[PDB]
Amino acid sequence: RSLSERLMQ
Amino acid sequence: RSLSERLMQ
Amino acid sequence: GAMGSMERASLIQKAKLAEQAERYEDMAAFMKGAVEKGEELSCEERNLLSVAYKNVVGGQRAAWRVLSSIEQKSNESEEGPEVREYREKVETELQGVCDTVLGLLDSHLIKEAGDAESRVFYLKMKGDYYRYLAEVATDKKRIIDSARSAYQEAMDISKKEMPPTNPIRLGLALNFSVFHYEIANSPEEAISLAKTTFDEAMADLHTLSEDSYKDSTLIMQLLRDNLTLWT
Amino acid sequence: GAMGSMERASLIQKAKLAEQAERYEDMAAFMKGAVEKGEELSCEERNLLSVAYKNVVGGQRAAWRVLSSIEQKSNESEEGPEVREYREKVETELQGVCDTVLGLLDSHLIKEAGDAESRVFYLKMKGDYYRYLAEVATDKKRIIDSARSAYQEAMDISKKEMPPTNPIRLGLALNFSVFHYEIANSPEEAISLAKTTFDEAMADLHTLSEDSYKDSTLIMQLLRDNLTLWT
Ligand SMILES: N=C(N)c1cc(-c2ccccc2)c(-c2cn(CCN)cn2)s1
Ligand SMILES: N=C(N)c1cc(-c2ccccc2)c(-c2cn(CCN)cn2)s1
Ligand SMILES: [Cl-]
Ligand SMILES: [Cl-]
Ligand SMILES: [Mg+2]
Ligand SMILES: [Mg+2]
Repeated sequence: RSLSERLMQ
Repeated sequence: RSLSERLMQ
Repeated sequence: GAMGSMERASLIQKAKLAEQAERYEDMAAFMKGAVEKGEELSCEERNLLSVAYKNVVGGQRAAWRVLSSIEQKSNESEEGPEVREYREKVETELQGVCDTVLGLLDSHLIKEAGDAESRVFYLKMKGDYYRYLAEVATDKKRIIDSARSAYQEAMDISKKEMPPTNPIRLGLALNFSVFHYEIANSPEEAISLAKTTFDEAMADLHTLSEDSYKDSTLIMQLLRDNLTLWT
Repeated sequence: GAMGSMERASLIQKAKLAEQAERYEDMAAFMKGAVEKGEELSCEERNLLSVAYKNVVGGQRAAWRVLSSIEQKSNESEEGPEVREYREKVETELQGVCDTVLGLLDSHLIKEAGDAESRVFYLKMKGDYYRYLAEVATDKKRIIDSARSAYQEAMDISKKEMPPTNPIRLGLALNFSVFHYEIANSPEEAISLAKTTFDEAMADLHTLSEDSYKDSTLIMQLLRDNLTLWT
């Protein structure tokens, strides 16, 4: 499954 | 912190 | 709203505490209460709002996918209504969260957002939550077009008003490319958008400080990872 | 109860689905509904009940510890009431979950449990949820004694009715040793109990099948890990 935008770590 | 009983995996 | 009696600043403080405690439903309730105070949100506050609801809906989406897979297996295979009922329960909850977020954007975050960094952020969010609705829709066509329309408006503003390395612009393009691949049955459009986004960002990295470079390249890596999966 | 209209078997099925979907609040609600049907629980059902509530209360305990640490740091240091208020909110929720579990045990799971494997399981659970109440209590003395009393009754039955390798007996002794170390300020009693439990189980392993050996030794490893931390 494609990767979407992640929250800033 | 002490380890307590775990759920069966 | 149950947060109507709490000060805006206290809601923001408690949202940050909830994040630290990994209490994302609480975090989302606090941030909804803050939005409902009627004032615009700062950059940090917009990201708190997104973190909270992304975590809530992310757990719902993961659960829905597990249950949908079990349901699909059961329909090949011995039967009862329970798997469908429980998948429907989780689905309805997920739709409710998406409707809540969309409602906050429509009342009245988007209409008051004039700067590119707020307006693009909220329009991207609108696309994202319509996309999550589309994932479970089966009706589906209009939900898909609502996601597309929000992403397209965000893209048009982002290309005019932000540099190609801006992290909101990058995250928008990333998520629109996921929309094309996973929702709109347009893998070629997904690949083209990811490639053009990556290449235009690469060419603008030289303008950035070390900290901005780290932020932008982290998102670019997701574009690259998807391109590797898609090709 | 909101689960009053659902069949017992459907509640159990949905609890298993909720577990697969990592939806532990739903799992706990389904299992509470199953308990409230008034029938005794099978071994598998008792473990579903425990898994569900252990996950719910475990998240609450982790959040409470984060917030309590922030609160303690703030009271050395610039101030507002928000950290205390939010710690109190999480605490009250946690107490509510513990009270719910204790209420199920008292109405009427324990009184109908006659076999050692059910009665020890439920009395251990009673000790555990009083222990979780004790973790946040500041009143504390009577809660501590309620945990102690439940664990002691469970221990007395377990020593008479179960072999030393029985996993319920082992988990009970493990958790009673944690009670002694972390709640009752009795580290020596904790160490003694863990040592005696481990050694008596070791000596009974020869009687077990391969699968029972794996189950018992897994729990014994936790006794050993605690002894390493405590000495
Ligand atoms: N408490 C959190 N999770 C977050 C806090 C912030 C933050 C925002 C502004 C100032 C200080 C912190 C976040 C942020 C920033 N951006 C944009 C650059 N990509 C994305 N997220 S996220
Ligand atoms: N769906 C789950 N999580 C669980 C299912 C079972 C289970 C119980 C009986 C039969 C088949 C499965 C569990 C179990 C068993 N015991 C006791 C041995 N230590 C501990 N837990 S746990
Ligand atoms: Cl259901
Ligand atoms: Cl609060
Ligand atoms: Mg005010
Ligand atoms: Mg019936």
